[PDB]
Amino acid sequence: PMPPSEFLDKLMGKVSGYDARIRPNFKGPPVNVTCNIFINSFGSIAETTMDYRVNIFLRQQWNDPRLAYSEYPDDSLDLDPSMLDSIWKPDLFFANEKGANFHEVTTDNKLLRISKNGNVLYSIRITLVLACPMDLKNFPMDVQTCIMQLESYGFTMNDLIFEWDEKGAVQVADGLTLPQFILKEEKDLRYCTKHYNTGKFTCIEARFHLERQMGYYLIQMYIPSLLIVILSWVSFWINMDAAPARVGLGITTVLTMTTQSSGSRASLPKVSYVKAIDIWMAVCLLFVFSALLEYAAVNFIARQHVEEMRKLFISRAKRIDTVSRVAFPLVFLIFNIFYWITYKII
Amino acid sequence: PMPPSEFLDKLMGKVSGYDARIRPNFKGPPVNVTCNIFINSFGSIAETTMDYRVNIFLRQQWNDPRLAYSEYPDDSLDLDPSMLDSIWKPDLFFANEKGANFHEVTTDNKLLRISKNGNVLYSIRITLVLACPMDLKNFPMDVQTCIMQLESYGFTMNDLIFEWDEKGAVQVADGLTLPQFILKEEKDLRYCTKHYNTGKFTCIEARFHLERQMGYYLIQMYIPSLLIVILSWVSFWINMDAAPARVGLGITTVLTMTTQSSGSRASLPKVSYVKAIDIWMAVCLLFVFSALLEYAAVNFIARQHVEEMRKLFISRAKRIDTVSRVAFPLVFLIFNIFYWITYKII
Amino acid sequence: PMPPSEFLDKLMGKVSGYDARIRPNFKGPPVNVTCNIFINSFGSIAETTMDYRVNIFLRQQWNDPRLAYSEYPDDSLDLDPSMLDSIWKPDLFFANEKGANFHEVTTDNKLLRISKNGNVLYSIRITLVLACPMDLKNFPMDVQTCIMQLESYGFTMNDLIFEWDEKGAVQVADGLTLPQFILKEEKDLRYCTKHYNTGKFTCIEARFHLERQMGYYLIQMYIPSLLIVILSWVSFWINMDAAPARVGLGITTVLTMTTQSSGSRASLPKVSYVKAIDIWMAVCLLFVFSALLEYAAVNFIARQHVEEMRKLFISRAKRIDTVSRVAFPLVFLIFNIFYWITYKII
Amino acid sequence: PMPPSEFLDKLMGKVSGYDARIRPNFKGPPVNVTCNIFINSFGSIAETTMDYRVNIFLRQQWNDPRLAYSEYPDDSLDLDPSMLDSIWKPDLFFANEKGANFHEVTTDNKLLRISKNGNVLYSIRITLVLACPMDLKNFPMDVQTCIMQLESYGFTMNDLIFEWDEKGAVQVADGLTLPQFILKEEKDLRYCTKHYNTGKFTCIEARFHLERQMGYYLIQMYIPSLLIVILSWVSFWINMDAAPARVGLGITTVLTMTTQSSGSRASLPKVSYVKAIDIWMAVCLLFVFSALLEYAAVNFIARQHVEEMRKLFISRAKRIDTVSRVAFPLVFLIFNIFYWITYKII
Amino acid sequence: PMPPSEFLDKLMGKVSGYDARIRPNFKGPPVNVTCNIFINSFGSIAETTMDYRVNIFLRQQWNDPRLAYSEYPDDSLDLDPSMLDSIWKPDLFFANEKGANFHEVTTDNKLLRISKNGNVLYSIRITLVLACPMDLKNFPMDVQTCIMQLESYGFTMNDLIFEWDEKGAVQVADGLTLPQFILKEEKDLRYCTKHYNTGKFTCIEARFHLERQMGYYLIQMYIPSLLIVILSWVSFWINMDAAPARVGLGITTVLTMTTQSSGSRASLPKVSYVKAIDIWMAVCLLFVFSALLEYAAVNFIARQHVEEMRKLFISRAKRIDTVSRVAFPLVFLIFNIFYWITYKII
Ligand SMILES: *[C@@H]1O[C@H](CO)[C@@H](O[C@@H]2O[C@H](CO)[C@@H](O[C@@H]3O[C@H](CO)[C@@H](O)[C@H](O)[C@@H]3O)[C@H](O)[C@H]2NC(C)=O)[C@H](O)[C@H]1NC(C)=O
Ligand SMILES: *[C@@H]1O[C@H](CO)[C@@H](O[C@@H]2O[C@H](CO)[C@@H](O[C@@H]3O[C@H](CO)[C@@H](O)[C@H](O)[C@@H]3O)[C@H](O)[C@H]2NC(C)=O)[C@H](O)[C@H]1NC(C)=O
Ligand SMILES: *[C@@H]1O[C@H](CO)[C@@H](O[C@@H]2O[C@H](CO)[C@@H](O[C@@H]3O[C@H](CO)[C@@H](O)[C@H](O)[C@@H]3O)[C@H](O)[C@H]2NC(C)=O)[C@H](O)[C@H]1NC(C)=O
Ligand SMILES: *[C@@H]1O[C@H](CO)[C@@H](O[C@@H]2O[C@H](CO)[C@@H](O[C@@H]3O[C@H](CO)[C@@H](O)[C@H](O)[C@@H]3O)[C@H](O)[C@H]2NC(C)=O)[C@H](O)[C@H]1NC(C)=O
Ligand SMILES: *[C@@H]1O[C@H](CO)[C@@H](O[C@@H]2O[C@H](CO)[C@@H](O[C@@H]3O[C@H](CO)[C@@H](O)[C@H](O)[C@@H]3O)[C@H](O)[C@H]2NC(C)=O)[C@H](O)[C@H]1NC(C)=O
Repeated sequence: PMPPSEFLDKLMGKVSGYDARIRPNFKGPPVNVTCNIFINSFGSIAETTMDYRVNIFLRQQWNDPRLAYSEYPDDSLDLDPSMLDSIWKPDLFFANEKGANFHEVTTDNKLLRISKNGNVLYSIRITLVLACPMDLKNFPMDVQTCIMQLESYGFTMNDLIFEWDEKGAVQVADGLTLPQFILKEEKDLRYCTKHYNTGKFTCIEARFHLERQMGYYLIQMYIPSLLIVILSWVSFWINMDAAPARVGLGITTVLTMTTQSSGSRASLPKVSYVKAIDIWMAVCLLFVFSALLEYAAVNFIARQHVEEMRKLFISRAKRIDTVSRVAFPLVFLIFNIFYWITYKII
Repeated sequence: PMPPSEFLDKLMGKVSGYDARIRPNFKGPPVNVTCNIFINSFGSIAETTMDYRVNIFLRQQWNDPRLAYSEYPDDSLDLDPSMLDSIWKPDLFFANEKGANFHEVTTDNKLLRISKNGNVLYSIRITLVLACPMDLKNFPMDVQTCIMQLESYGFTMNDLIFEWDEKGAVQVADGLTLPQFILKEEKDLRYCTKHYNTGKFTCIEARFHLERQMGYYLIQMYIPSLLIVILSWVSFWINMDAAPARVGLGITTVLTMTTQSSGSRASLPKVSYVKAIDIWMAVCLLFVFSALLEYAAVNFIARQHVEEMRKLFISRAKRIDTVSRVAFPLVFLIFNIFYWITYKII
Repeated sequence: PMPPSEFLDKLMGKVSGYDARIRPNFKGPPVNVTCNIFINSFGSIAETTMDYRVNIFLRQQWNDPRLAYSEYPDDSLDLDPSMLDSIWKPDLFFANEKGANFHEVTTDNKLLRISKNGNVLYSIRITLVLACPMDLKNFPMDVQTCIMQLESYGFTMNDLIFEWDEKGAVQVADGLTLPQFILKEEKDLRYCTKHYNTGKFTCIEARFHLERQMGYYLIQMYIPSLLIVILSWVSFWINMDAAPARVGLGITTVLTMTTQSSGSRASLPKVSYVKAIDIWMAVCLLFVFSALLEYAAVNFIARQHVEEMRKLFISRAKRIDTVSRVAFPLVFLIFNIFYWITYKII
Repeated sequence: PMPPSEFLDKLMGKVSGYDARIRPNFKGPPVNVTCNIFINSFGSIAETTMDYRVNIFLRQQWNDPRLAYSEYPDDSLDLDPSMLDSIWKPDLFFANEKGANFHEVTTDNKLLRISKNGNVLYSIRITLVLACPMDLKNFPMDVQTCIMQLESYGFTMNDLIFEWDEKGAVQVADGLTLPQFILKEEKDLRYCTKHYNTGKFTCIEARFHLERQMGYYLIQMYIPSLLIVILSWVSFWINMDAAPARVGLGITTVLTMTTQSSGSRASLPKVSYVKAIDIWMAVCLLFVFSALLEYAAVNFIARQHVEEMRKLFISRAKRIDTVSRVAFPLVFLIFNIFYWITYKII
Repeated sequence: PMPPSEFLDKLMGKVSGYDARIRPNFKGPPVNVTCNIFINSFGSIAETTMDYRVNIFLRQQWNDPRLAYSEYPDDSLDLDPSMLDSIWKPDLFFANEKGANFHEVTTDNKLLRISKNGNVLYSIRITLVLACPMDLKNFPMDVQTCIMQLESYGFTMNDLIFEWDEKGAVQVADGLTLPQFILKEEKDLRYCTKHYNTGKFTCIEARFHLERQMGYYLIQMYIPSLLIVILSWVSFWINMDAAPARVGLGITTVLTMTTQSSGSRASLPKVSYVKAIDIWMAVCLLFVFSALLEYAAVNFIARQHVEEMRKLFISRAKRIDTVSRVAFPLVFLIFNIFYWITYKII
């Protein structure tokens, strides 16, 4: 018989009247495109720009009655992408592209196959840099929902309807891990149908839930801030009433708590609200600032001067150095109970 | 009847004499293009480069009498962007482009429709990186007006006239938020008509007012600078006349006020003038520098030595340590009144 | 006779029926493409992005019976890449591209030659930025296996089969060195055959083992952390019972151990687990934190006060200053034995 | 009559013999192209790369006798840039391009008009990243002359001659300001005619003088270096002969003078010579290093020990503490006179 | 006579049989291409990536007997680059491209001219980012030889032979200076002929010797490290036996020697070996670490306690403070002799 590209040239080129500019089912029902993606790569989830780079295989399936061949014996006629500008294709785009490209190495990475009843599979490889707003109210313990939405640009709802398929509409690669987050297996598949003054346009989207990994900030942020709070508690044991060394232990633990507070937001967006790492690095700034403020209470009370009055202010200098020695591991530990149970209920 | 692209091929291609190089209403009135944009994304407003990245849907509407079909029954003939190089289009550009691109993922993201009387809607998706000059005289409390202006390049005022439409000429996406600024709902829509030695060229523009979010600099810049000013006031309570510890408390609070002053302009343009964060981080540098300068007044007066003269310089060492203990929370708090009321009237 | 391009124009163009869209051995056995690469450049192995940039010469060899010329006297007809869009080529791609490009300087850097029996060599120059997951559990002493895999996109296993050849399927350039790693000469050449809902697709890959160079982190990370642990041991010799100087030697060696701990992960991914440089910079943080905690045991015991009791607490102040003077070079050196022998067995 | 593009198609296309490959005035005088630019944007003047990004409207005017229409009634036939590859255009380039691009948003931003005698105006919008060598001998007080030069590539002096016009050959936009520099209104317009082994080629250029804004480095560099020099002068008033506090005031003001010296060249090229900020941050490093060296003269002389000899070394400890208290605001202020008057004569 | 492009159209297009796919001197001697470059710009020599960006005019000269016109009166027929895809051109590439581009501003920056005997000059402007391995064993005093090599891709030695010409095969622009290096005038011009399993391919290259400028690291690295070594020598004059101030002068000069050591490799590749700035910043780390280790010898010997024994340990506390006061400017200055004479012989 005929070779299939030449068999398909008479199905398209100038003898069958196939016009690649005019959609199937024209002057009738709209085209029902059913979509599913395959995430090869995921990640580089920046928060300064609030975006993430995904790498998908975008599969699209629609029906074209004009491509319904009826006397070739096989079931799937493929097509190399040189003659892929000769069929109708849906004008899908992404509402939050922020730059995206195809992949054109050794061949344009595209796929086409045409079934006997005109079912057209069409798979392209796309790298997207998708925008998602970061809600950083509880910053190391937040579940980010970053989405991607697939709209139509030139055709309204009575021309082209996007759907997800029901056979697992978002697949994910086999060992797809992330350095900072983990990807949850529940992916919401819902509609996002838009409206403009141009009209209404179809839209489908897929939410991706991105639970963080708390195990990094529990090494850089929370534990070296925990040691400086213990370091200020050395000053209650130093020289048993007062010293010039307790000043320098009260100065320095405020410095590398302030510098570490400024280093807790080194590569973050400049959000207006106050977040979970901002109410840990500022309350523990208060425990190391009150330790030198504790010494200013000792060095002013104990340096005051009958024969009875000598032992009355040193006894007010030991009680301030044996209550504050135990009350600071009481106020700090009850904050430690209040901080993490609040961010487990949330 | 005819399919619409084939119906439009005889309206354009070589049988109707439609030349895509020659504007409508030729040798007559100029073409009245009416424009409106739709901001999908906004932000990444850098100040080192003084620019911002917007993502718009640029809609244009003009009238073409040559496209006035009169016997097709519908009201809107669309066109896929393959045959969009076959009509006349206005040569709109942006006077402050600084790099811009189209969006060509899965289809060139363009729109066309032609009404019965020749009204042509034309919508393209553009990512712009628009230049705006930053007036940073009062830096965390400024209202930036960053603009975008839409000129004509090859055609003068007697050939092509840009207008905004009256039905909401700048729309904004639904939940369009910003990390650092907030976008005000009042957008000025005015003319910017240019003049060269080539002639005069039409221009329309849209001002965008960008009020900041003070809630970030009120966490990193103003509060850790507030604590160091309190930290120098510890030195008035330390050892009740003088100490070697009051030197190290007078040295160190100048260091991490100077280092924090140099860190208050880490990612800013190198402007010549003096700004609001520069008159807070330098006046509070003076409160922590005068505290060690207060100790140089104590340690020189009190270390001077009849039997009357012993109690005359210690009484000049307590008065300097009980006036300065209260006058510094008087001079600093009256600066705190003077600083923020000045930047609320402005 | 004929010039070879004109001799090949009648072998391809419209007189021989050679269709560049239809694979050889059609309706028969699949095409057996045999591949081998030549690594010109290698490196820029980033860990923030977890990728690496390679520069290869991708050679492909398949058989085309339609190109079997039989009366030209030579053995290898080449072809400049202008008429290289006129033959069939396999649609090889890389499953972890993350951006890649050709090289088109002074000529498209491509090669073609056609043997007498239709054997087609095809060599192109590609720059790849290949993704590989970093397993950083033992960070300066890990052997990274970063791969690259060569799939087919549009053709299944019954259409196109990739193979490596047996004559050294991965060559490497002559003096190809790396700044941070070294490349091992054993390269695994195995199959990675994929499966989708589209079907199954061929895949071959090549593992690259990248042993690090420990000699850099043995200069910046481990030795300046070794000196601060020695620096805290000065405090056992300072003023022979206690001093205000031993406080400042116990404060400061915790600071530049904490700051150096935060600088041990300056340009690394934010992984959740705990790595080899994280259990060196935190255990040696404990040796410099226990030195000031040793002084808090001295300054509280020795400052307590019959005539017998005066020499009983100073003898408990020398024993704590002659056991701890030797036990800390015992506990630290047995950790030094335990740390490096663990990472030589692994 | 005829529409003008169709009137110009018979002036160019295959009936008039107009060849777009062969210059006007051929086998005669060379083509006299007269140029003028319009700077829309200017800036991002980096010094690490030693370049600057300009955005110009490059206007070119030459004479083509083959385009001299003689029976159309108007005076200026324009042309949309689709048929702009059909006329002769000069092969102007920039000798210091370092990357440059056109602007192709919504239309290729080009202009053409043809007068009745064949005068051809041609305006394109270009973004350039032009290289200029930075002479940083006196770094905050230098006048940089960064140039741009417009050569011919394929045609020698007997084929194509570039000129500036006399009606303001370099215009500048209306409110074109800069963050770091200011642009002087005097722009030199001179020749730069090149010579190779290929021959000699025409060249015109325009110098741009870029005076800096001293008001930034007078806030970050010179004033916080001025305060540390005052901070070392506290040590002459501290404890009136000697102290352990004067050591820590002599140590620390060398540290944050050295760290501030290393931060005075954070984002600069690594030039070999010594610049104006390098002889301020090193001489003021000597005033804070001699202050601790002053204490080493006090603490060695005054700690030496008949009944006459007790008051003879303390009188050599007050004279060294009342000469050096006044001589350092004498040597530093005469350096302050010598530093700025030297950089006002230059 | 004929216009030259039309005179050259009959020399190339379909009447002379000139095939642009088939090299000159076919079935005979190979094509002898003679090359020479002209370096316009040079620099941005990064060491993290180990590459450098050059901007060349690549001239190529070969002989084509098919272009030997014999009845046109002139000597050099040029050609605008529109019809430059119509001649044979050599497939030169660079073996270490790492990304490169042409320059296509206002015209494709290309040149062609054809002499009467068929000599073809061909000059293109290229920006290269060429890879070179950095040998940083003696880092501020090394002579880097960074190369560039010009290979053939599709043609072997019996088809196409590259040569340098003898009339100055590498020219350099007039005032081509560098910020960090200087370019030596001796440039080696030698062969680099490659061999693969494809065959052997021609190659020519040009070594560029890049001597550094020592005058930058002699300001940031060596002199502020020289002052800290002098700063530790203050401690021998402080309080004449021992002090708590000599501890803080022995602590701090180890800190900002360690921090300055970590800042001596801020923007360098992470090489395994030990370099010249690594044996200066570590030996001078030993002079400031032995100064506090000198105090631990004083404070333990001098604090030991008959009537004879009182003056026997203070005399062992002055001898350790008058030998070490002079021996450290003896051991450091003999290292200063040993360090720089070693790196002048090399
Ligand atoms: C593409 O998908 C759309 C929506 O899934 C399909 O439209 C639906 O088509 C059915 C079949 O005719 C319609 O059912 C009809 O409903 C009318 C009452 O409205 C009833 O009188 C008829 O007997 C029949 O049951 C259905 O209303 C319609 N829905 C919408 C929202 O338009 C469309 O047919 C699909 N196209 C193709 C080619 O499969
Ligand atoms: C495009 O917009 C321009 C400006 O909006 C329109 O130009 C205006 O056209 C009107 C209609 O002819 C002109 O009014 C006339 O004014 C003259 C006096 O100048 C009067 O004698 C006539 O009876 C008539 O009322 C108006 O002057 C003119 N304005 C300008 C600035 O040119 C133009 O018509 C629009 N084009 C289309 C196709 O709608
Ligand atoms: C491309 O490579 C594939 C796999 O290497 C080749 O397929 C193999 O072809 C041989 C030759 O016919 C097959 O052997 C046959 O096996 C059947 C039993 O299945 C036996 O009855 C026959 O007598 C014969 O020995 C072999 O099964 C087949 N293997 C597979 C997996 O398909 C193919 O021939 C190669 N194509 C070319 C053009 O070289
Ligand atoms: C393009 O510009 C060049 C230079 O501005 C023009 O060349 C100049 O043309 C004039 C007019 O013929 C020449 O003057 C002649 O000088 C000779 C002596 O050399 C004298 O005998 C004649 O009577 C006449 O005055 C002039 O020398 C020549 N200059 C150069 C450097 O070539 C050229 O004409 C311009 N082309 C056009 C089309 O305007
Ligand atoms: C391109 O350059 C190559 C090498 O420079 C030229 O090849 C050389 O051509 C000469 C001229 O025929 C050869 O000399 C001959 O040597 C044989 C012995 O081998 C001798 O019997 C002859 O009498 C004659 O002297 C020379 O061997 C040959 N060298 C190589 C390496 O092939 C070639 O001719 C040049 N092509 C053109 C068009 O100039």
